Amino acid sequence: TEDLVQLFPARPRRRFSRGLKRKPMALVKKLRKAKVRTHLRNMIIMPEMIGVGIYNGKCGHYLAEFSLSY
Amino acid sequence: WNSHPKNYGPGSRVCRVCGNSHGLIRKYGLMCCRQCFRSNAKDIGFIKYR
Amino acid sequence: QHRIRITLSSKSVKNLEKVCSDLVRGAKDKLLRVKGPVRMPTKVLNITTRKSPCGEGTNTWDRFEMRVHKRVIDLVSSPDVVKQITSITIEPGVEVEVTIS
Amino acid sequence: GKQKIMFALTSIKGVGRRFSNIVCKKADIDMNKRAGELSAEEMDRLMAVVHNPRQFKVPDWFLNRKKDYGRFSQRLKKIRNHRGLRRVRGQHTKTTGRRG
Amino acid sequence: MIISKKNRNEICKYLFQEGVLYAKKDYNLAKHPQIDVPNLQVIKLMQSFKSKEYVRETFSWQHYYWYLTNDGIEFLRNFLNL
Amino acid sequence: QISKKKKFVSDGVFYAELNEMLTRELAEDGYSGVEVRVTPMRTEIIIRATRTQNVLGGRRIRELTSVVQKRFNFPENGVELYAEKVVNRGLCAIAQAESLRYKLLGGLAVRRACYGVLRFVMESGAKGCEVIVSGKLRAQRAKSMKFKDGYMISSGQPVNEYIDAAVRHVLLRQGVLGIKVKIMLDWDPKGKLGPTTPLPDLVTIHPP
RNA sequence: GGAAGGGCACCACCAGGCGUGGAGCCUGCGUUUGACCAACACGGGGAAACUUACCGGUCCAGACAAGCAGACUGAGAGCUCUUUCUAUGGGUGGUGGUGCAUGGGUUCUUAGUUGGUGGAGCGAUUUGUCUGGUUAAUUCCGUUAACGAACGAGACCUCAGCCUGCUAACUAGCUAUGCGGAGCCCUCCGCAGCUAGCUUCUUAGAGGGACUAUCGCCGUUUAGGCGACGGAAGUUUGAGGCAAUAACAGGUCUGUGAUGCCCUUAGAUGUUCUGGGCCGCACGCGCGCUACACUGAUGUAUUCAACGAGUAUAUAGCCUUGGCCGACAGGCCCGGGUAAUCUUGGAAUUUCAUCGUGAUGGGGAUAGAUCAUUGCAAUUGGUCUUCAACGAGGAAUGCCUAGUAAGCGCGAGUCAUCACUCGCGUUGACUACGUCCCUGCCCUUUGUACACACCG
Ligand SMILES: [K+]
Ligand SMILES: [K+]
Ligand SMILES: [K+]
Ligand SMILES: [K+]
Ligand SMILES: [K+]
Ligand SMILES: [K+]
Ligand SMILES: [K+]
Ligand SMILES: [K+]
Ligand SMILES: [K+]
Ligand SMILES: [K+]
Ligand SMILES: [Mg+2]
Ligand SMILES: [Mg+2]
Ligand SMILES: [Mg+2]
Ligand SMILES: [Mg+2]
Ligand SMILES: [Mg+2]
Ligand SMILES: [Mg+2]
Ligand SMILES: [Mg+2]
Ligand SMILES: [Mg+2]
Ligand SMILES: [Mg+2]
Ligand SMILES: [Mg+2]
Ligand SMILES: [Mg+2]
Ligand SMILES: [Mg+2]
Ligand SMILES: [Mg+2]
Ligand SMILES: [Mg+2]
Ligand SMILES: [Mg+2]
Ligand SMILES: [Mg+2]
Ligand SMILES: [Mg+2]
Ligand SMILES: [Mg+2]
Ligand SMILES: [Mg+2]
Ligand SMILES: [Mg+2]
Ligand SMILES: [Mg+2]
Ligand SMILES: [Mg+2]
Ligand SMILES: [Mg+2]
Ligand SMILES: [Mg+2]
Ligand SMILES: [Mg+2]
Ligand SMILES: [Mg+2]
Ligand SMILES: [Mg+2]
Ligand SMILES: [Mg+2]
Ligand SMILES: [Zn+2]
Repeated sequence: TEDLVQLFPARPRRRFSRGLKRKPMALVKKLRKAKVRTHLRNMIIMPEMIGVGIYNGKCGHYLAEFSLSY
Repeated sequence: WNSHPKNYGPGSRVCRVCGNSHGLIRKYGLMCCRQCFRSNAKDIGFIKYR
Repeated sequence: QHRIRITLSSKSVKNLEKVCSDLVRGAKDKLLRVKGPVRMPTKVLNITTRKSPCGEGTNTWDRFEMRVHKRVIDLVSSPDVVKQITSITIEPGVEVEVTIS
Repeated sequence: GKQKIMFALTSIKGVGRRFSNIVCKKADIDMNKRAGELSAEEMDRLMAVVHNPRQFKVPDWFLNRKKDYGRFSQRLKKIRNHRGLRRVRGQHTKTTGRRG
Repeated sequence: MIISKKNRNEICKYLFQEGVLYAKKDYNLAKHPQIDVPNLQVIKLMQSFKSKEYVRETFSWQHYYWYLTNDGIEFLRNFLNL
Repeated sequence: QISKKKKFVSDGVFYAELNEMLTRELAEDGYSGVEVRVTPMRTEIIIRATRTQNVLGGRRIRELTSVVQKRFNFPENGVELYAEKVVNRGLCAIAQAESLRYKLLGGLAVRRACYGVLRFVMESGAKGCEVIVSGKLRAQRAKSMKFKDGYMISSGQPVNEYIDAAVRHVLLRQGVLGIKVKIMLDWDPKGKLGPTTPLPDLVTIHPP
């Protein structure tokens, strides 16, 4: 997963170079095994899962786009 | 329990005297809120001159 | 031999001045050259804070201000006689530091 | 027409002061004359410089439309993006927005 | 609050050999300022002895301080069966 | 190592912490300040009390000496802490402050307690005294009541060395009562009574 | 009091300087709340996580004192598994209410307030505390049924302003010489001389200096005032700190292990984390930032400050010097400073030119593409493109009299990242030096059917 982040925008490049937490691989393992109810939205979209639902706090981009609370 | 990273921010620093999370003065490492610090200014050695 | 530097740190001018004169004259007792006293530039700590515990009322700020005074003495002598001279009594508010110079 | 070529090409979209500067000096064109003096023997050179930035040694960052979603060069509503739908910058719009 | 035998032993030894107690109101600090015990355990144990008259308290600037008496030392001897 | 500014701030806040800790433990004895000095290899911290025979109890003083050694991570055999008697109980502002607090807590009427304290401060030899009690005494409405006499300056630089003031918040049965005591000190050239300098308005004349 | 006199004030005016209200911007008030001259960049309140008081699961932080590897979830959090907590009695936490139960303002920056004895009145009360002349002043001289006194003012303290006087400076400087650098000398840059000499230049201490003294006039021959020489200073020199009595149902229970009462005290109103929200917007108002351009933008090239702050050495959390790489944003190496040593060698303005009066190169709102830093997790900063309103702003409205206003930056607080407030310095003026006309404040006389006191 080097060419993709290489032509990804600056923010995905920096964030993926900065490392990942445990919940990211927990999420990807759950997604590939199931092949969506978590509240986390700070995963920059890679072409892995191209093919929704996040807690809004009341009920090449992050998942911090569809989390609209009002 | 306290899983959120408290390495910085008002969630880690409190007034040494009282314990508020607001009004924290930090200059010269005072580590106290303005009310408590103004209460003990004479005690610390902080005296008005002008 | 083995020049010795003593630093005198305080907040009160009178105590520092009297103890500095006392120490310099004591060094002069042993017939010893003393370069000084050197009056280190005073350093000021300024802090401003709002009196009102709650922001209600016109904003009035008090300005606490502390002064730190310092003197430095260099004595071209063996350290033992420096310790002998400084071994005499002291007054409150003055801190004595000794270093090899 | 009458404005200097330094800022005569500011009018055409996609080109401002910076690209006008990058084109009026990379074709070895005179700079202290107006556009009305400019004739056809240098208009073709100007368009060649403008239309072919990378081949003319334009610094790669200078191009405005950079690395499209995939080539350095000089939809949001449909994909349901907060940027296309929306202020996107996240502004304290409690007071502003009084234009209608 | 549940307390292990070894931890209570260590707290008692610290209270006996060095009969002065101080503590900081920070259970996130998993080590008591001198002994490796977590702060919460020793604080709750002391608050348990608080109503037992064996120690007297003084709280100054978010800091617990605890002061000993004859009942405290005799309780320590009774628990340790010295 | 530690810079001078941080160290000075640390000792200032440490002295404030020591004052707060000692004033909330010697309520039965009348803690009346502390003097701290740093001699070569020794850090002396002498506590003051109106009643000293009860501070000694001298084992408890040794426990309170270990208190600063181990709580503040001070080195052993480098810190000393003893107790001392007040030169003048009445002339000390905090002494009469907690004396009035104790008197009102015991069951005496507040008015009589302040009259007694007011007589005691003139027994000491104060130039003037002032006692202000604010809060609810008997009624739901709170009131401010004062007893003052003698010389009572109110402004200028001389206010911060020619007077001694103390303020306390005594927790009563029905609430918290605020007490303030202010004592004027006369000119003692030696300096044992009050200030060592005369007042700007006080001028002495040598007869011809 | 839309009554008569006296006095004072750029939070009042006259004479002006800048402005606000008009444009865009951001920030507060009218998805936690407090606050209505004296709320509205205020709660030091510039909230990505907590702060948090508003809206899923979780432990008991119920102390003291009758009875014993599977699935769901965001999260093997909890439930399957392990293992030797209760029924009360009650305690802790509560940013839950009560600031009208309480404790710990730009009333009033004005000069005012009160005992003791004495005099007058049956008494509330009154004189002292005042006809008059002065003062910033209830400051003083005097008058005097008052005399003698307490506060406030003054006095006091801090800083700046002057010292070719003193004290003494290798963590600060000045000069000469010697050496090296260039055009012997002379112009000239750098380096030493453990004393070349000195403290004139910077630092910091003791001191001095100004007290209205002399000159004239005025006033009473007082108190003092005006104009003069001199002097650094003739306004107590300027600017501040402190600042009396009496109150507000002024603010704060959401600063306080300050606290009384009511309420939760276990499907907890605390506690721990997850996410959101306070950042809403058709709309009204409030404090400031950026402009309307040619007195300018833009591009070259001269260059003059103060205040303060700056490390845990883990490779290294702070200030960062220098070298290298990178258009810039940013990265690696050499390292210094726990500090007068190192950062610290510290802009408008000013010669020169392209603009050329055009909403134009004034202006950059707003957008897209893009790189990287901070942060655990996106805030900001680089490049180009986009180029909105805006051509001195109605009623109203705020600040200010000298290095002041106005203009330009710097530091600190805020801070893992992001600048309004507190100080610092730079350039540097117009008018006024009068008054109570308006807005107030103070005193005396007077009127009153008010006393919650004319919002009567
Ligand atoms: K606070
Ligand atoms: K709007
Ligand atoms: K305007
Ligand atoms: K404000
Ligand atoms: K109050
Ligand atoms: K009388
Ligand atoms: K030479
Ligand atoms: K309070
Ligand atoms: K409460
Ligand atoms: K623009
Ligand atoms: Mg263009
Ligand atoms: Mg006085
Ligand atoms: Mg005064
Ligand atoms: Mg004004
Ligand atoms: Mg004014
Ligand atoms: Mg006018
Ligand atoms: Mg304007
Ligand atoms: Mg407006
Ligand atoms: Mg408007
Ligand atoms: Mg708000
Ligand atoms: Mg923010
Ligand atoms: Mg949270
Ligand atoms: Mg918060
Ligand atoms: Mg006012
Ligand atoms: Mg007043
Ligand atoms: Mg009488
Ligand atoms: Mg000099
Ligand atoms: Mg003088
Ligand atoms: Mg009220
Ligand atoms: Mg609290
Ligand atoms: Mg809570
Ligand atoms: Mg917003
Ligand atoms: Mg403001
Ligand atoms: Mg220019
Ligand atoms: Mg300069
Ligand atoms: Mg323009
Ligand atoms: Mg523009
Ligand atoms: Mg702010
Ligand atoms: Zn505090």
